[PDB]
Amino acid sequence: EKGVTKMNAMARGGSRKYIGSEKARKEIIEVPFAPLDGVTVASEVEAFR
Amino acid sequence: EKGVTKMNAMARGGSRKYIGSEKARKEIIEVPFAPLDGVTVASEVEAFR
Amino acid sequence: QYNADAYRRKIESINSDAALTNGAFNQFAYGSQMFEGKTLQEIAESLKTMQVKDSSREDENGLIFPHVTLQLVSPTTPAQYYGLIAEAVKLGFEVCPDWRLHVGTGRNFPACRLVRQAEWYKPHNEKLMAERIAEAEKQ
Amino acid sequence: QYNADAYRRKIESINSDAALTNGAFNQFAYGSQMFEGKTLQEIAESLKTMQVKDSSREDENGLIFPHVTLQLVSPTTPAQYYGLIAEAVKLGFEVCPDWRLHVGTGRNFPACRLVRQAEWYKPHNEKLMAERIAEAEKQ
Amino acid sequence: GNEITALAKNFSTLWGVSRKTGAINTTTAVNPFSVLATKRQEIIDSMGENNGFTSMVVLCTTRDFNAIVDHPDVRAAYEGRDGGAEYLTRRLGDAVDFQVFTHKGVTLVEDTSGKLTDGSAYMFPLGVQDMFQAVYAPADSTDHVNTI
Amino acid sequence: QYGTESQTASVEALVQRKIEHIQRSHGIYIRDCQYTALLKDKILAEDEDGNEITALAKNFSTLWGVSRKTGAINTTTAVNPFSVLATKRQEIIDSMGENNGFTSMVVLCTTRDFNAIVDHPDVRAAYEGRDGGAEYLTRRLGDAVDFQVFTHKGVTLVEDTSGKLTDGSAYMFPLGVQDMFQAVYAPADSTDHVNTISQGSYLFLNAGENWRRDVIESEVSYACMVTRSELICDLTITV
Amino acid sequence: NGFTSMVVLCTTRDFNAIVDHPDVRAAYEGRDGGAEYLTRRLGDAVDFQ
Amino acid sequence: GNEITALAKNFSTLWGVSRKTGAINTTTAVNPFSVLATKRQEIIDSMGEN
Amino acid sequence: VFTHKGVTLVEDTSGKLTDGSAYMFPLGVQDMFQAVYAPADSTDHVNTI
Repeated sequence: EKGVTKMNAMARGGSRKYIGSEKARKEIIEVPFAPLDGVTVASEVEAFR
Repeated sequence: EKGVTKMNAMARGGSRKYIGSEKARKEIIEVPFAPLDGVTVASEVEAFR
Repeated sequence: QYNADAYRRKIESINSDAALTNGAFNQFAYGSQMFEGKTLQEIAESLKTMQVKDSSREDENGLIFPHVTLQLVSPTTPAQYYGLIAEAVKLGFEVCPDWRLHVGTGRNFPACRLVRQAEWYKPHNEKLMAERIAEAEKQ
Repeated sequence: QYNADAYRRKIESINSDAALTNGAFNQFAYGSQMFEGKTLQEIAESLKTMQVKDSSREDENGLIFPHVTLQLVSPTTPAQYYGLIAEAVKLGFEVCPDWRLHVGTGRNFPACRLVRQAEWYKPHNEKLMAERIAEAEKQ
Repeated sequence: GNEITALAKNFSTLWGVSRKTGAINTTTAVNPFSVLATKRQEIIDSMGENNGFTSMVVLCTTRDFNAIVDHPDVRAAYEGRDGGAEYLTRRLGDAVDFQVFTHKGVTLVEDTSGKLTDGSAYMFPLGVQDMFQAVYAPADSTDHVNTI
Repeated sequence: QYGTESQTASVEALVQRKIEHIQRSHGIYIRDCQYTALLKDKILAEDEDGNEITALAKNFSTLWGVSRKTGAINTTTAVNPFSVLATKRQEIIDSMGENNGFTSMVVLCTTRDFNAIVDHPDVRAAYEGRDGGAEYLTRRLGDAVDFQVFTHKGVTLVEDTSGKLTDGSAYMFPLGVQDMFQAVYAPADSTDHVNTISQGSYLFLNAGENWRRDVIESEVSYACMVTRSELICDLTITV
Repeated sequence: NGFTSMVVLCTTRDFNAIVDHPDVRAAYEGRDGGAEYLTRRLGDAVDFQ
Repeated sequence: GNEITALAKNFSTLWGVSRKTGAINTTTAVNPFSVLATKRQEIIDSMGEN
Repeated sequence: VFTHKGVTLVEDTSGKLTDGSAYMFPLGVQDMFQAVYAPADSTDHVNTI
């Protein structure tokens, strides 16, 4: 989003440094979990090669 | 029948890791055998060793 | 076989009224040999009422097709190629109105498909079909 | 300037008798807008006796040039392009016999150069030249 | 085979945006690329700040690709060029074999995987930063929890 | 901890991200400055609330006493839009003087305006009926971005898809004229970085000023300049 | 619906007789070398139609 | 005193749920508690098995 | 090379063919053209591949 790293402005030489942060759109979701564990090794070298 | 897609979403962490199928339609056949041994390795054609 | 629509339905489709709307039945008049020692008017007249030739697996000399396509080859100046198009249309040899039917032999891109006149094709086609059917029946 | 062969020799070369043999004096009739809401016969009639247009640094609307070149652009089906060529030649709009003069705008390769009729170009060109010379003299 | 609403979060609801629509009847005489360019312009108007993108692609199936290309307005254009080996995608990949066509600013791309329903194409810009993101979460073990 | 010496695994990633973010923001700022200079003829100076600082927002048409040309093209009307651009090409040509060395007549505009003008009845016959492509000098030189170029009658249209231009604003200006567009960087706001040649965009790591965190401080001082502002011809397009 | 194509495998006689039909003769004559992935992917190794 | 929309998240639009409403004017007549009772039944139906 | 009517002309510029001698023959027919190498003329290189 425009504004969070928007240095812009013109400030003033000597003081009043803009500490731009926060107010950023951010949603946290849960990553779906999908197992493909369906398997049954018979010998397969125990998959140990 | 009508679509096959493995690796579904599946819940994370402690959950059911389905490693086998229960409701399906399976068939068993015997795979034919076919040797072609017709050959005679000459004493010179034993460079395989 | 034995005139079982091989010369009754084939010729009917060759003359037809929708064979012009559809493709098929196209005769190619390329360059090189077609221009050796011939005038533009002479070539245009010869193009009209020009039956098919060899290498045609379908009907060999199967009468006069309703569409003749003249294209531009390497030994053909654009004066010659555009010469025939203007000369032919003068003697009533109008061009096909379907833009999809203006194609060449893949390469040699410039190709114009010219539709023959009805009198120059359909009477002769019908007469040839009747004669061929009679000759096949007399056997 | 002031009609010092700028309209006496220029128009003489525009009509001429060797301007057909040489190149130059070519009007381009591209596609897109030239086909919007017009029939083939209407477009062919409009092509005849069609004076020049803007962006011509030489003479702007400098009368009717002896050569009109119609080419194939992207928004133009081959039925439309070959439609004009057959329609125009029917009303006496013969094609240029010089193969070197059949060129387009570099790209859009298919281009046919059509030579206008003498009556449709030379009388009007002479009349316009005379009127322009008279108007320049009256100043 | 039923969607989990507790995990199938929609996209143009989570942020608060909405996709565009379109309609391309290749049987009609209107140029399909006119509509494609109009939607491209509408998409460009919706970027604004950075608006730096590599290309404008339209992901279509073989049937849709050939129906759009074989339009009377586009045929000649396709026959003359057909890409002419002067396309961004054809020069970037140069190994994958699929139909491409750049015309009026939008790059037609043919998807041959069977994942797209016929009569459904999706315009979207390539190169827009952080427009498409994906991530791999850790395992479901107590030793790979809080582990990269 | 200044791990740019033994930068084994994670330095070249976290550091790369940090600078790729900081310089991205500074580039956004600099693009804003350049576009404000070219479109509005003024130095971009603003307050936190977005109110222009008049002490620094020095206009360019008064700092040199020159006036931009102005024009208007209506696409709906029957007059050829390139005929208008042909005349105002000469108006800029005359004001160039006797040191004319321009490369191209850029008429940089927006996508909507580009499409509207190229779709004019007089223009489409040449845009569709030609546009040879890979022949325009700009297209051959760049060849690394998606922008439409149309060089008709000397005028070289260029569609701008960066979203910094409001619709109906075509800004015609020569390209390649020496010392017509100038830019300047300035040093930092430190006693160490005073009377020192500007090093571009600055960046510092402030640790001891606070205790709740450690602060990275970036400081860029930049200003563009259009000296010969009598050659830019702002236009208005109605569609 | 995961099908890539819809192939109709035939012989030389069948192919040459099914495409020379009047309703498809012109379409075959005016065809393009970019037919599909078959002529592209499997090209330069098998000379088929 | 201006809301930060990046932090002020409405609960209804957060949980994918909606809230109930009501409308009562006690100045005219009738017993307002009927609407309250109906809302009570709606809420307890919403809780259901609890 | 000129592939006309199935016939595939191939000009040979190796100078081993006398003029007016065109030799038509199928290509790819299995076990139609065969070649054989033989061992040397030494006692060491006899009964050796």
